[PDB]
Amino acid sequence: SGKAVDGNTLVLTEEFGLVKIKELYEKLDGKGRKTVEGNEEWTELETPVTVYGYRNGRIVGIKATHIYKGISSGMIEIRTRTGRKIKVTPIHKLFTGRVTKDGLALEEVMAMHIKPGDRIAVVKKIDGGEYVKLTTSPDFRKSRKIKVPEVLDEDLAEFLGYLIADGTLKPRTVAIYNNDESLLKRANFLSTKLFGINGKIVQERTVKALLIHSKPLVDFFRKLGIPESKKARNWKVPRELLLSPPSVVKAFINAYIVCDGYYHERKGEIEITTASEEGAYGLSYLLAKLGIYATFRKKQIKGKEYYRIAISGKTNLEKLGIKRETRGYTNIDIVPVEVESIYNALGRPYSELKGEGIEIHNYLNGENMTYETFRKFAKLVGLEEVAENHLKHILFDEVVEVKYIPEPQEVYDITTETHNFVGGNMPTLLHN
Repeated sequence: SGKAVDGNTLVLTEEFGLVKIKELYEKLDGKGRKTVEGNEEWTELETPVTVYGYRNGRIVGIKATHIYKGISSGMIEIRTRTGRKIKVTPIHKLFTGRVTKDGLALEEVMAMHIKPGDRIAVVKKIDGGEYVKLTTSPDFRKSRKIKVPEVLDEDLAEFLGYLIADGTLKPRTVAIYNNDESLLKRANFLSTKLFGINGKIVQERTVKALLIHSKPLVDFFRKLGIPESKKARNWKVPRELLLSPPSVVKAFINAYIVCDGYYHERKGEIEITTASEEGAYGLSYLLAKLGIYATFRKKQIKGKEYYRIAISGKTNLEKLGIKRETRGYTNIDIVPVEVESIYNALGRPYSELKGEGIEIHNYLNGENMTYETFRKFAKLVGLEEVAENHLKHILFDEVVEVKYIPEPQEVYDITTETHNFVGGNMPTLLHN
């Protein structure tokens, strides 16, 4: 076949949020002239959609002008240390990187040639965001019994964080469960501010609850895609949150973590365990809007499968305003850097590097340099811009396993001006 990805590959879009590329195809098929050539077809979209791509060291919105479907006789599945699992055609390209005296160069590598130990470009920061106006019917929308927020701001985002992490929706009641009565009071304050109605705090057998009795309010959250309970296995992050400014995402994430995130001392990581796999993948994209690289793992808990998102390591935690040493954390943000050639090209700044705690010899025999060490090194060798832009956005993630899968299937791709777009179960740079 051609260059393309498995239909379950997520893609971040402005118009539809984070969606499987096969779902995107089903939405867009027919909405433009299609050219068919045997096992390949291309649609030129009547209305281009917006995805995200990498350009000039940043990750910003870019137009996708075409969508492709092909039929492939086999696939390659790539797993990485962070928990990305990408399934693509053998000639589909990923990117490896090298930092030299001249900056960061991304190199295209076909999936058929990827091997364990390679490090592929993934996204740890997604730029952009605007305050999203909540979409209305052009019909006969608008409850008049409550006040309906019209912009997704930090207050609503905080409330959504409590509701998704620790809430239930019954047909006529919104509930938030927590043993901190001050958090329940805060949620009630927000409900008055946002919706003009409030609830009451009920002391229950093993937990307190804030109960807000309003069918219009339930309907508002259901239209947003809020799960009916913690255990919903199919809930998704709302598109409007993925398009929001980082301040809004931060309000949501902080609220989620206070409700159902847990800090593990020995490992140096905040863990979120959710029952929704696509909800977990969506959390990873939200975290990239904060500049955080999540890890992902499937876990067994009392005979059922759960999805663990970890915010791990001192650098990630700083992005939440948390200042903590994590000496038990294994570094996974490793920069491929040609240390010796850079050092010589810059005239061997031995004393200056020693002053930053770097002994150049410790990197001359293939040793890994962390991003944190590279930030310091870079300032002394003329590479600050690469450290503070390109490598603020791109992490080079270790491939742990590659497998050829000899099963034919339909595959999909999109066309962008950058020849790349952001997709995968956690944000990954995909070539087109």
